[PDB]
Amino acid sequence: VDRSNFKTCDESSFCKRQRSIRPGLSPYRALLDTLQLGPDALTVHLIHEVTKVLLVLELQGLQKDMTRIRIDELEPRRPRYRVPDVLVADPPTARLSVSGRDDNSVELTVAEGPYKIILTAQPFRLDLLEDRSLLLSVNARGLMAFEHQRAGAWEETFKTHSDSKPYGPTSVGLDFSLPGMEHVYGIPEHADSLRLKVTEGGEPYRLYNLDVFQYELNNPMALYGSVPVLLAHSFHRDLGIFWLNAAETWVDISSNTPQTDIRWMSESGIIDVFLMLGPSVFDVFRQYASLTGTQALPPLFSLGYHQSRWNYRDEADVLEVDQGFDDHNMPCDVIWLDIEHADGKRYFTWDPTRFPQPLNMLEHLASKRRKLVAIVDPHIKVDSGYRVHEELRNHGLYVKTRDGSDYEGWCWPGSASYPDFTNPRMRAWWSNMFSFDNYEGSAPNLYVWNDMNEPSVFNGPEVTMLKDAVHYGGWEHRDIHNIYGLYVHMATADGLIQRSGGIERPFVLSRAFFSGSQRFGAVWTGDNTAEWDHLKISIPMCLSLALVGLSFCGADVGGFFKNPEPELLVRWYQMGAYQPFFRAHAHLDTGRREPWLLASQYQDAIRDALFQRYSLLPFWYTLFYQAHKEGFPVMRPLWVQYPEDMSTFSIEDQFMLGDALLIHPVSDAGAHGVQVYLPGQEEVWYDIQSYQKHHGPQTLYLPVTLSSIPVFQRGGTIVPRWMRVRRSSDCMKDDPITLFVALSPQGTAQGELFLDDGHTFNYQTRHEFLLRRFSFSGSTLVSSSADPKGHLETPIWIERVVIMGAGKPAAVVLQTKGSPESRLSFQHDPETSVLILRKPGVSVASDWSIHLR
Amino acid sequence: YEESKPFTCLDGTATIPFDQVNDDYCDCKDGSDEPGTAACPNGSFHCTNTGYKPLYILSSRVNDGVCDCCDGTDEYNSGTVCENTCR
Ligand SMILES: COCCCCCCCCCN[C@H]1C[C@](O)(CO)[C@@H](O)[C@H](O)[C@H]1O
Ligand SMILES: [Ca+2]
Ligand SMILES: [Ca+2]
Repeated sequence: VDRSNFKTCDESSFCKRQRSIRPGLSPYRALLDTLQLGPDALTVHLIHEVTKVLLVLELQGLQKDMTRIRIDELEPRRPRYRVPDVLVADPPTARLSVSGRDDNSVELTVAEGPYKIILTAQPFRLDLLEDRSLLLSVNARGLMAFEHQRAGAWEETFKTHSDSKPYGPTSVGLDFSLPGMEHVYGIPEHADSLRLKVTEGGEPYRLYNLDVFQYELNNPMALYGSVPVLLAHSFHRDLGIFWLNAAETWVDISSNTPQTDIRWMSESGIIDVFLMLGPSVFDVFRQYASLTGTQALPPLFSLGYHQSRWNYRDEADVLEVDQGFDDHNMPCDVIWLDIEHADGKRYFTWDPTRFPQPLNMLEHLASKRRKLVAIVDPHIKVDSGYRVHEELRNHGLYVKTRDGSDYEGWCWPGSASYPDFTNPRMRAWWSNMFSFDNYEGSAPNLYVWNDMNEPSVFNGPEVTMLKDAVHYGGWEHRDIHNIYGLYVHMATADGLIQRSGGIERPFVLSRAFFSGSQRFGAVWTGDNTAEWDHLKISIPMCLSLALVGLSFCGADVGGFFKNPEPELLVRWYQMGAYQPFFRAHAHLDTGRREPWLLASQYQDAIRDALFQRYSLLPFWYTLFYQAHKEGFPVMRPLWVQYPEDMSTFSIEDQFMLGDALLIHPVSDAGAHGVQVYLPGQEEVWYDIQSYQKHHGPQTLYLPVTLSSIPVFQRGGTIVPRWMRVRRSSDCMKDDPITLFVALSPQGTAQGELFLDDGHTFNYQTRHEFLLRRFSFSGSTLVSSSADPKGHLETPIWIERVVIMGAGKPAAVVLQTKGSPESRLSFQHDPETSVLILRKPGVSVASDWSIHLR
Repeated sequence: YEESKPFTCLDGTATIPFDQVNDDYCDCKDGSDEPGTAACPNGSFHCTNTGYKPLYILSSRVNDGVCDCCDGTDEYNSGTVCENTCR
């Protein structure tokens, strides 16, 4: 495979320098005479004992039990980069106190305890404790390295590309020790296993947004996005490390009583790291969310099914695809237009022959209550007849080279320039370009796909921009690389909001991403391949993104490259139906694979998967509201829900949605069954197809057929469904709800439901929403408000209750505030212990209770 | 005074009271108790369509906001007003 066009660590000169420093006695030491306790931080000088370089450590305790460590030069020749726009706020601090000291150490207490930080002077070292329990150490292996800005370490070439490297060696690095941790996770994006591997005998994990053609599986090469967040889990605690650096970064992981050591090595910027002390993984989720924000609440339609390919050829094709879904009784919310819809890959334009009347095409889709997504990439064709290019050139908004000319590289339209999305004036220009007057042919049901925003540069080093290109404020491209795509995502999402006057929630899919990208929409795992192992790896890839806050994740259903055999396509639909971002997509040269083109047995299996997804939309929507409000991931590893079950710490052929559904999709050709691990002491699980109850913990052998999607509902949960599947989610969002109550062994259950208009910010600006709590105990099901601030005018009502694990009552009695007591009819299956309550008929906005007598 | 009589599911299977016909809840395995609503997954809605050909549509397209019949009668309580287009 052709990987010589991507640097290994040995070919990255700063990585080679850093990684050659091996564990030993650190030359850095803290000058305790310089110690100062301030309003927000402790500052103390550090010195390299041999070079006498002076650094400043800024140490802070933060509210929510986190620590921030920043290290910069005391007297720098010029400022180092500090990552902007990723933190949503200046983190609230807690007061540090000197609570102990000797000749070689100072002990600090965060607020009034229980967290303590021991600063050792010689050699420099930090220890983080809760009371007397050591949580984590910093520089314990003496791997700290800080190359100060001096007056291929300098000028450097790779392949035929030359980096002038005008500032010389400036790389920074630091190691962390996690006593008691044997399992670490995160730092996407890699086509690798959920539990991260030791790097001792190979390459570090690389974080550098890059476009890797036909990327392969189980390897640590950098892919399109970079989230520098690592989670550590043991039976006893959870911790997170957030390395806030936007430059090329390499991560070494080593194991050693059990202990995992983590080392970060970055090309430039300062050392800026957050330690998130848990103790539970949900505490870590909250800690990280307070720093970088939460998943933007998707408009409801974007949680439906998306039909895409490169490329639908013209307006007639799009309308034939739209009509095909209806003629074959298959739901779909969005049809996508890839780059061939534009005029020669000039974005914001339309091909004058194949898309001459885009407003009319959009009106036809609106009459079917469907949406369209158009692709808009950040490379702008160098073309004096192209108004976008002329405006950006005339206003000086392009990334520049050192000699002051606009950077020019190669992409889809041929020669192209790259707007400087780090410049706030450029982002404002971009957002205004999405106004309905500027983006001619767009309409409120047209949303956006940002691709190639690493940025991809076909004739650039590693298929990206030169390191020494120059951005706003004079920063080099090497300084900002990993947030370029995030800025594209951000400016596009703001454009869709602004064009509506601030009312409509955006939908933007982005390929490249960074910490904070969850605020701006969805991501996907790029150009996968139509093969069974790529189907399998979608779970650990989206799980690794979920753990670091990017909940709106998916992979191309069917695979982007090559033609999937029909059985694989069926299994990929079933897999994708239970993943957050659900889009079929395909390469230009693949055969057409709209789902009604297959033989009827495959069509029926795919239709069944689509129906299951649409029915679960109220559940998906509520999980995403909880992600938006709390920072909790939608798709979850089993170990997040069972932190003490060590046999779950590596599982990646199964996952949870919230705490209620466990999914084990079939991912092998010709499979006759699957082995489902059902966790939980005293837990029960219900097969949602057969209603068969199963106790945990066990590995259940479950026979499957082509139409099987192994899904289990956990005892103690209530899942809301729309059982009336229609052609799109807009058609369903006023329909009645069916509640699926899965009884715990104690005869209890609980769940939530969020409802709003499905597409605006009115839930936030006007508190126009409902959050209901449904709870079952004794023999009574009760609906109450989980947030009284929310009211909503809605016709949604409760048409049905399905209770699993219940005996046959003598009578069923409904009480609603404002109504007389009513009697409900019911059906009971003694074989399955399933109770169906007929037509409660009560508004979802009303308090009510149902009693089984 | 003498009272009236109930409804019987076309597939046999069941017999339900008269007031559970078109009561917006599916009581019949073949969907026959809900010819005029969206309540049954296998039901059908009949569009008389005077001036053109009569048409059956899926029950799921009754009051879905989309005009499925030229006479517009599938949309009677959805906020979509369908003009008669049977020409
Ligand atoms: C014979 O083919 C003509 C030239 C071959 C070039 C092959 C390089 C394919 C990889 C491109 N990936 C992109 C761009 C994209 O293909 C179009 O925008 C999207 O579909 C996709 O999702 C995204 O990741
Ligand atoms: Ca009925
Ligand atoms: Ca209709």
